[PDB]
Amino acid sequence: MDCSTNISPKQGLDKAKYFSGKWYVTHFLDKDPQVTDQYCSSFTPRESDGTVKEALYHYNANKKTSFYNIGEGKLESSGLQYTAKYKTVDKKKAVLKEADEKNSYTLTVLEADDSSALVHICLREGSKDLGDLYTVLTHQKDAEPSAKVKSAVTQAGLQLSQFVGTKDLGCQYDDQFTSL
Ligand code: HEM
Repeated sequence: MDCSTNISPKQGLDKAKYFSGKWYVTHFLDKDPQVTDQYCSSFTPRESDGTVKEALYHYNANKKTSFYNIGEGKLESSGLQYTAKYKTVDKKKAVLKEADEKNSYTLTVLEADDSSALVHICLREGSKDLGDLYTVLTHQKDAEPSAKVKSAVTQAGLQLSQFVGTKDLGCQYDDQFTSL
C-alpha cells in the first residue's frame, strides 16, 4: 500500500505557526491495516532560511520501547512541505547511526494555527512506503485540537472518528529531549 500521490500542502500557511515549539501527536490515522503497534510521538521542528531540522521521538505503546531521530531537509518552494533524511540518535542527541540515504520522509502541512496542526507523513525505507500517516498535533499533551484543525481533517477526506487518540494509550514521553 503506497502513500497517496494526491497530497498537497495548504497555501498561505504561516510557517511560523508550524515551526514553533514542540508538537505532540494527539490523534493519528494510518491507512495500512496490517499494522498492530500503536505509537505516541512528539517532535520539535525548526526552520532557518529554507532548511528544516527537527528532533523526533517515538514511543511504541505495545512494545514499551522508544526511539529518537533527527531529521533534516529543505522546504519546497511551493508550500509548507519537506522531504527529510534522518539519523538515529540517543536521548542525549548523540548520533547512533548516520542517515541512510535510501530512506526519507515527506511531511506535508495541511493546517496550522497557534494551538494545533494537521500533517501528512509519507515514510519511505528504500523501495518500500509505510503508507499514509495523518497526525493531528497540539502543543499541549492531551489537549483538543482547534476547530480549524478539526475542519482540515474533514476537508482532507477523513473522519476524525477513525483516528487513534493517543491520550489513552499510556504514553511515556521524553519532554527533556523535545524542549528547545
Ligand atoms: C503517532 C504518530 C506516529 C506513528 C503511529 C508512527 C508510526 C511509525 C512506525 C510504525 C514506524 C516504524 C517503521 C519501521 O518499522 O521501519 C515509524 C518510524 C518512523 N517515523 Fe513515525 N509515526 C508517528 C509519527 C511520526 C512523525 C510525526 C514523524 C516525523 C515528523 C515520523 C517519522 C518517522 C521516522 C523518521 C521513522 C524511522 C525511524 C528510524 O528508522 O529510526 N513519525 N513511525
